[PDB]
Amino acid sequence: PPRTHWDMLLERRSIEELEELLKERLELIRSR
Amino acid sequence: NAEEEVELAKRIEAGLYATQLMTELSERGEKLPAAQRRDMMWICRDGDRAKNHLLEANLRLVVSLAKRYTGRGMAFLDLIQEGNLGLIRAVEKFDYTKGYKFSTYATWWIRQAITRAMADQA
Repeated sequence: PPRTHWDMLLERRSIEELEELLKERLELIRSR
Repeated sequence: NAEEEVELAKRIEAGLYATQLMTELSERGEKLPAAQRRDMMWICRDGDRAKNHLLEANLRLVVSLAKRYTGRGMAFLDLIQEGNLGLIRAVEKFDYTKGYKFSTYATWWIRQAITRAMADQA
């Protein structure tokens, strides 16, 4: 089974980094 | 542009993560409040849009590389097809934090897919 796109992301980016990124995006949405 | 490149890649990662978060939340019977779910859903869809856009902005690069390999047994459209598989492989593996352009990064993956496709048909 080939690695999915998520599998690849998980190799290079911590979940804490991903949370920070998601927050920065949620922010641009709500502004506004 | 190199700048718009990074913005697209961030949107992709955020979208992937938003997707995973909702998937794993489902696996534990928990649901997000409707307001969160709506934003997560938007981020997920925005990520897929960013992926399509990054792909689209680099299809011409696939074509320029494929033209190097015409007239050697493989039809032009077949070169482009294989080149495109190289391109999405680069998209999924690309790391925007390193500092180099995506197009620079994709070049090797695109040539590789084309090269291996030509060797394996023969």
